[PDB]
Amino acid sequence: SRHEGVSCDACLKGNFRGRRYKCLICYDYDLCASCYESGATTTRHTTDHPMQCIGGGGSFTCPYCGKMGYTETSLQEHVTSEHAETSTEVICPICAALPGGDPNHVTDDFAAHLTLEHRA
Amino acid sequence: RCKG
Ligand SMILES: [Zn+2]
Ligand SMILES: [Zn+2]
Ligand SMILES: [Zn+2]
Ligand SMILES: [Zn+2]
Repeated sequence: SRHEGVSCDACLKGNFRGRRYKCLICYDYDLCASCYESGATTTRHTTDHPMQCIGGGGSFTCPYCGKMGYTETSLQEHVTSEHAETSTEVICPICAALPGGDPNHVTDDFAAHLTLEHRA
Repeated sequence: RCKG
């Protein structure tokens, strides 16, 4: 999944995939996983600063039948199997349940959305 | 940076 609206303060990439590391000392300061693990610093940030990992987790509801308690992986297998060609519009639960994610990602091809925007 |  991509951290929509978030840009890395060291390499400047935005809407990046992977884990997001937020500094709890610097104002509005985030690093992508690569910059974090490599010890990148910019402006007033130091590697001693505590950081919060923001990311995955979660159980999700299938938008087509309402069954609950899927992981991201198990949701995709369930959808790509039992809801294969359904053209009914639904809102993505993964996008809505993740921080900064799109609260109303409407899609009429959920299986394809999962494969392209929620890669495992 | 978070813009939202
Ligand atoms: Zn970076
Ligand atoms: Zn910092
Ligand atoms: Zn279902
Ligand atoms: Zn989504």
